[PDB]
Amino acid sequence: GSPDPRAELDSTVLLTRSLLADTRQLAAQLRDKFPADGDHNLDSLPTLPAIDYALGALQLPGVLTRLRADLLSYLRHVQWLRRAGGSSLKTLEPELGTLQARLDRLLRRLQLLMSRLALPQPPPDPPAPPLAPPSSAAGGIRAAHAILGGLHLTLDWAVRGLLLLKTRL
Repeated sequence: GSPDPRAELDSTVLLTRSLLADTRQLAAQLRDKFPADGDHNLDSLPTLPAIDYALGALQLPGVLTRLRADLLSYLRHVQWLRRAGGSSLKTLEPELGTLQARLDRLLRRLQLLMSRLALPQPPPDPPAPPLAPPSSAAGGIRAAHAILGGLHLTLDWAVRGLLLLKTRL
């Protein structure tokens, strides 16, 4: 019947938290295997979404639309990573592929949430060209740290924004 937005948000936030946990674990696996010099630029990829720290600005339709766009970008980068990452990354390949599948599940839940709540369809941003292969095996590892680190932050700030937004419904 008629949807309860608080329940729809709850189930969407819960699923987001699970993906956040998966991402946090995989980033830790990678860091444990490549401690290197500590940390590298999360800006090591200019093609990834920027992190939106501005809470209280956007409303629910806008927050959801931008999250959908961000997640689709992360899915593109994860798919790219699994293909051209190199031998160094294939020890993470099962977890990466499961992360990609759960990323798709969250995208579908967001699409369902927007349909159930009658929120106008997000305008499709034109398609970015294919991601070029990393210039080196090290470059692929740096890309993996940036992709997983950025996804974690995106999901963390989405949970925060959706919970503070639900507080007012």
